[PDB]
Amino acid sequence: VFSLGFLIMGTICALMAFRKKRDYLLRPASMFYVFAGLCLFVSLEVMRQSVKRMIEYYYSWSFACACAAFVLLFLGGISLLLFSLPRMPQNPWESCMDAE
Amino acid sequence: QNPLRKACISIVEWKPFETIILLTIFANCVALAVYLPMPEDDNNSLNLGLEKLEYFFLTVFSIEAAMKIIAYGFLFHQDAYLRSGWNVLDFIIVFLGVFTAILEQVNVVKALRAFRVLRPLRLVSGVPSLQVVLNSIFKAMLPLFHIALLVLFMVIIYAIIGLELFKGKMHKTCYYIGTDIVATVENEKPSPCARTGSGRPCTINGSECRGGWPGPNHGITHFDNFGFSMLTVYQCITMEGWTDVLYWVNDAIGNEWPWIYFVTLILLGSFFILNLVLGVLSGEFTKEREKAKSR
Amino acid sequence: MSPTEAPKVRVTLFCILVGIVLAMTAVVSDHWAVLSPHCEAAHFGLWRI
Amino acid sequence: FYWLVILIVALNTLSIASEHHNQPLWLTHLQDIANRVLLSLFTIEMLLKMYGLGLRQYFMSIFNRFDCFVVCSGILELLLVESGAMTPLGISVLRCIRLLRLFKITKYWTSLSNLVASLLNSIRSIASLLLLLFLFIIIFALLGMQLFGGRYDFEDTEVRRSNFDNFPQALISVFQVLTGEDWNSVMYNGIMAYGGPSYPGVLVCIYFIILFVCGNYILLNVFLAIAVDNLAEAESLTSAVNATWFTNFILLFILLSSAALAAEDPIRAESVRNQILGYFDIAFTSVFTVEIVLKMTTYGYFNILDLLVVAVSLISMVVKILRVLRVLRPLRAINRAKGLKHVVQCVFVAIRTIGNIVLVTTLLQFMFACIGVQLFKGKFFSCNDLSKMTEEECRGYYYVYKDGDPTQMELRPRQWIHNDFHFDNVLSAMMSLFTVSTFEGWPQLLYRAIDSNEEDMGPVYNNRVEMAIFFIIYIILIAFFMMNIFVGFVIVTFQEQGDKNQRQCVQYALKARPLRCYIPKNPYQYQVWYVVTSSYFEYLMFALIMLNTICLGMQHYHHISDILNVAFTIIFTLEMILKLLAFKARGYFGDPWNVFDFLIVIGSIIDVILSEIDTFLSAFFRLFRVMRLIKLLSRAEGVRTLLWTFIKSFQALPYVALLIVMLFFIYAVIGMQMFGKIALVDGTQINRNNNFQTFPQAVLLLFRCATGEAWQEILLACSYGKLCDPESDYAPGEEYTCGTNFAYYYFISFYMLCAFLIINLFVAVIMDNFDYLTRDWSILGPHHLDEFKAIWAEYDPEAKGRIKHLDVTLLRRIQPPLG
Amino acid sequence: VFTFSVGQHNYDRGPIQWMACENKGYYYEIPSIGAIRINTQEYLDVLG
Ligand SMILES: CCCCCCCCCCCCCCCCCC(=O)OC[C@H](COP(=O)([O-])OCC[N+](C)(C)C)OC(=O)CCCCCCCCCCCCCCCCC
Ligand SMILES: CCCCCCCCCCCCCCCCCC(=O)OC[C@H](COP(=O)(O)OCCN)OC(=O)CCCCCCCCCCCCCCCCC
Ligand SMILES: CCCCCCCCCCCCCCCCCC(=O)OC[C@H](COP(=O)(O)OCCN)OC(=O)CCCCCCCCCCCCCCCCC
Ligand SMILES: CCCCCCCCCCCCCCCCCC(=O)OC[C@H](COP(=O)(O)OCCN)OC(=O)CCCCCCCCCCCCCCCCC
Ligand SMILES: COC(=O)C1=C(C)NC(C)=C([N+](=O)[O-])[C@@H]1c1ccccc1C(F)(F)F
Ligand SMILES: [Ca+2]
Repeated sequence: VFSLGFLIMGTICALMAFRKKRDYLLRPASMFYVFAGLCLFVSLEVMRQSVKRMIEYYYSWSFACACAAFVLLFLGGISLLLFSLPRMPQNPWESCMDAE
Repeated sequence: QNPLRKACISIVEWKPFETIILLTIFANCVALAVYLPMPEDDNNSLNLGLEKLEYFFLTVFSIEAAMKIIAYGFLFHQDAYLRSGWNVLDFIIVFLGVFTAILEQVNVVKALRAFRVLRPLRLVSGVPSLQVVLNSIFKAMLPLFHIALLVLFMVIIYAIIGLELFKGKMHKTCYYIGTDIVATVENEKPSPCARTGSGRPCTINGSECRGGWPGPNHGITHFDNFGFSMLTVYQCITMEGWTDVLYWVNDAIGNEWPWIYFVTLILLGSFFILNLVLGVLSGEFTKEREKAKSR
Repeated sequence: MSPTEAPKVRVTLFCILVGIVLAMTAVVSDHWAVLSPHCEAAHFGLWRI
Repeated sequence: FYWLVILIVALNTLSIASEHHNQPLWLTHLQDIANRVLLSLFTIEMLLKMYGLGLRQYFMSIFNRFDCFVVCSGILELLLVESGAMTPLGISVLRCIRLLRLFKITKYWTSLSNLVASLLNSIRSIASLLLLLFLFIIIFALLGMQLFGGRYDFEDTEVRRSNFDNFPQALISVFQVLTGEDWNSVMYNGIMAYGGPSYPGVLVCIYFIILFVCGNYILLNVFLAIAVDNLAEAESLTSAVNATWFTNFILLFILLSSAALAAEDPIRAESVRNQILGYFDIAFTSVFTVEIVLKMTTYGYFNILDLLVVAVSLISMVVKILRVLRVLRPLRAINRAKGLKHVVQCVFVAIRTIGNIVLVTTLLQFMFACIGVQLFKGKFFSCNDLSKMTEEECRGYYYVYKDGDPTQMELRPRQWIHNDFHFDNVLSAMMSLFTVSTFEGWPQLLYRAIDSNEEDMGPVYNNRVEMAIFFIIYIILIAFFMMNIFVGFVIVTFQEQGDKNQRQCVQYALKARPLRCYIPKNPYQYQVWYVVTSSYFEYLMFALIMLNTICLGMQHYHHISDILNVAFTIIFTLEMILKLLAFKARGYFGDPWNVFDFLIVIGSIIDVILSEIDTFLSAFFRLFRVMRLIKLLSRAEGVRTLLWTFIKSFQALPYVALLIVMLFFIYAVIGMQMFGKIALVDGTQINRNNNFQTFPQAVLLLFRCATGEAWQEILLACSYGKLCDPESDYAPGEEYTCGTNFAYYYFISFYMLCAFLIINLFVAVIMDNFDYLTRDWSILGPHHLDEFKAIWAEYDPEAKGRIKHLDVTLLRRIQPPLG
Repeated sequence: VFTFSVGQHNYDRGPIQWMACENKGYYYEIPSIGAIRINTQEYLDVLG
């Protein structure tokens, strides 16, 4: 439930940022997606110990679904961040937190 | 300061007293090195002689101080002597010397004999060349400040991370059943264990995983509080036996996650910081050379 | 538009959208665990089995 | 004569470098009469060239000043054995002088004589800064004789050879702790000598923390103020299909064939993963077998590389070399990767530079190998139990006592065991010296050499304590000196492909652009902005962070550790919302440090929520409260500068790190194939934690050997004697057949390469920033111009171009170096 | 006088051998636990 909540909150900022030249709003939303993934991950953790606290077993369809979803969200949020954050300066006159 | 009332000893101060004090300190060093430390308070004849030789080396270094403290001012008269850089170090040596050799003759402890190992430093005050060299390697570390301040906080951050994650985990091991003899094999150092977990389970025949074991290296390598976590992190940073800590954490809590902690501690802490230090020093050697070649 | 309507932002948000759809579909689906002490194969979910 | 003389010296070298242990008698004869003829041949050399180049020009030049000493000693040593020279140890050093005669002749070459005018002057000018380093070691030897001298009185039977019992031993121990090798074992002996891991006992960690930190720092001003001064002046004196749609996809199809090569199963010869990977095998062969035609029928060194890669992959649809020769799939990347060609070429032409100093170290290491054979040949045998001293006595069984208890014993067959890194022939001596040079397990060899008794006899505790010098001079030359002028070589060489100030200043002032500041209207929140950026508030939040850290450390093993986290989480989230009430959420995320704090406040919230949900009815979310103290870094402007200067340069030279990654990949796959069927037995070095079964385990093992963990014990853990894994497919009774002697080539090569690349990688990153390091902060620099930008943006909050004329007052907010 | 020099150390052993040889006795060395049995029963050769 918490992960879905983060997905909804991140989608809010993601939609309301393509318009009005509110570009900066890609910075919060991104991390929301990140956190989304993270929570799904710990769900896996929980599920893992569950399948061990009970015999043969098998992770078949939605465990790979969740693993992939978490990895997608995680890498995608970190990449959205590093694509929104301006740049590693790379020149003594270049500088973060600058004009345009 | 005062007139030439007592200062009838500064006459010799400029004689070849270089050799007479250099050789005296050199013989003091040699007499410090032939001493042979015996356990549990034994002794031998020779050691009992090299103490009857310490009042001969603690007299010369005291009269060659009372010969200079009355040949310059009341003590210094301008903050000269004790504010002279090195002559105060010699004075502190002759201060602790007689202080400790007198405090020992009062309760007729031995830890006070450990300030006796500074007397070799009066050799660096002896010659001037070593004075200017020891003043270079102290000036080459004015630039190494920020790197040390960046290492002191990486060690502090990794100590706290390991204190969060691996605190109190390496405390069970494979004992023999119903016994206090830890079970190992020929070349295996006693590593942690796990009963009903992800760590490694006991495979020696008659062995059980049980708690109440102090820790891996006789109780020294573990993240049980901040001091010990700092100690073990600093030991992994110097890249000595970091794989032992990794393998013990693996054997305790599981195989898949812990490497992130150590592989990253060795990349950042060791390789990156060493790179920084090499860069900052050569960038200071080449600068001083480009300035001193211009002479 | 340089950090908003350049290509790399759009492809990355497509990645995000696939992640979102996989996440919204991997929650209510009871498709990731089984058990049989051993023909009684149980099947897990997130709420009920 | 310039080549007959070297034929002579080569015959003498080969006569000295064939003395092994238990040589045939005819080899002894061949040697004892092959030096005699060359001694009688070097006798006339100081009589003929005393006649051709005059007579008095034999002494005014340093070169041939000793060739008379060669024979003066030769004759002297030729008539001493047959008079009184007993003590084969003393006779063994008589043959050492012989080695010296070979050295003078070998040295001739311009490259091998131009450097002693620099190397010898390096040592001889800086032999005073060596004195302070020797005095450091002499003070710490005495301090160790005080603290731990005679306190190793442990009532067990474990041998602790590195103690502080007398002066030579304390000197050895302090030296070993300086080189870093196993200093932790010495520390544990020191901590157990005192109480234990209790309060007063652990405080003797300090002796080993100051001796290793302050002692390895004088070794940076000693052996590396030589190769920055006395190697820079030496060279200064010598001065006097063409689309992005297909090629950029076929490149991407090498990164898939390679990852399919990685995740294989070396144990089970036929698995589902191997059955599944066998289809990607044919796919990734076929594509490149049908992509050579498009690139060679349309066209006329690098593509033959690809064709060989695909040929070996086709003949694989003994034969086992076919699967090792296919691992050079990641090397056709240099074919299409243009960005990586220019770094591999610098690596190729960085080698013409090191052939003059890399050949002087191998000859220096070959000189020491023959001395080592003269000293320690045959002396490194032993018995299981140290009471029997010859091979005729070391037969039968004997008792060992577990825990050192005379009532708990076990029978063991006793055997005459030879050491693993011995000194019998010069190849074995060279291997041993190699492992000593990398500092690994050198005290084990030292003590095996201090106890060396006689030619076929076992060790005698503390017999020859002066044999330490052999190991301590070697280490001082090779590992500490040549390994430092070689790095100085690389550094001053990169100094050439890498005035100034006016240039950089005029480029700064021309390219730079002023800043944003997000200053608000609407005084209601201007009030809150006035405090947010007050020094009071900033210098309060740092205090709160320090107190949070101190609360985080106070915890220990065996609640308050949670409520205080709730409190600090609240205090920080309130500062975040209180700053959003000021920067309008638009000027807030404009600052990266603010995004980073916003990333931590959420993590802390989730942390506390997960804790309380667990208690109401994720062990890694706890790292968010810890990372809070990393944002102490927005203020340490010096440290942040120093971090950015190097991150910008690691983000600029990634193609060199790609070399290291490819090296690890190739070697991990090769090793996964070669020694991957060995059994995981505990008590060895191929065990559950360090093995070659899977790909991550192999890469972790390689990373362990790069750091210089006991890589020679891993080397010995796989060499044709090794019990095979049970799940492997192998003939019955063919158990002790896993492992290969290829190991000796595998590890020795890897180490060298990986020691090379890393050094390369260090100096690039260093030289890339050589402006920042070699900089004066007193005359000028980009910091002054950055401060000018600061005072500008103070008056022009938003950029919006440039500002009005007067408010010309700023010359009062300007430092004198600028105005 | 039978003198036994026990352990593995560096202290001088001249005087102890002299004590053993000057007094019609014998001199034994015990470096480990394995040497104990054979070196503590071997004085019955001197006594005989
Ligand atoms: C001032 C300058 C800056 C200097 C410092 C800069 C670097 C900061 C330090 C980063 C720390 C590295 C992360 C910690 C590694 C975690 C170890 C671990 O999880 O094992 C023990 C624990 C083992 O505990 P456990 O709970 O599994 O054990 C019991 C078993 N169960 C779970 C069944 C109960 O691992 C975990 O708790 C599971 C979570 C692991 C996942 C963590 C990976 C991501 C962590 C952050 C990502 C950042 C990558 C590294 C840093 C990047 C910097 C380049
Ligand atoms: C240029 C740089 C030079 C500066 C010099 C720096 C050198 C110093 C580095 C060495 C620091 C190592 C400190 C080692 C001691 C740590 C405290 C300790 O040992 O105690 C652990 C204690 C265990 O408690 P326990 O004994 O189990 O309790 C039962 C009692 N019957 O449990 C505790 O209570 C420990 C609690 C202490 C936690 C403190 C955490 C420190 C973090 C502060 C970060 C800021 C650092 C300072 C800022 C400086 C800014 C410039
Ligand atoms: C800064 C200047 C200096 C820079 C120096 C440059 C050096 C860079 C190279 C560093 C190499 C570090 C490699 C460390 C990663 C090793 C992974 C590992 O050790 O995990 C072990 C664990 C074992 O799992 P398993 O195989 O299942 O064993 C149990 C029974 N199944 O495995 C697991 O269970 C979890 C699996 C997760 C592992 C993911 C990554 C595996 C591949 C390694 C990544 C590296 C890229 C591969 C090749 C290049 C490596 C450099
Ligand atoms: C040139 C100088 C070089 C700088 C290095 C010198 C730094 C000085 C170190 C300061 C240490 C002071 C310790 C403060 C007293 C601690 C009180 C104590 O008794 O704690 C012991 C602690 C565990 O507590 P314990 O008492 O054993 O609990 C069980 C029941 N008592 O067990 C302990 O181990 C406490 C001590 C921990 C030691 C920490 C070691 C790591 C820190 C050093 C790494 C810093 C590297 C700097 C690199 C800079 C680069 C140039
Ligand atoms: C690269 O690194 C490596 O590997 C090494 C090691 C450590 N070891 C040895 C022995 C050697 N060798 O022999 O050669 C090497 C060296 C050392 C020093 C200096 C120089 C050098 C060179 F390489 F260049 F050669
Ligand atoms: Ca090591």
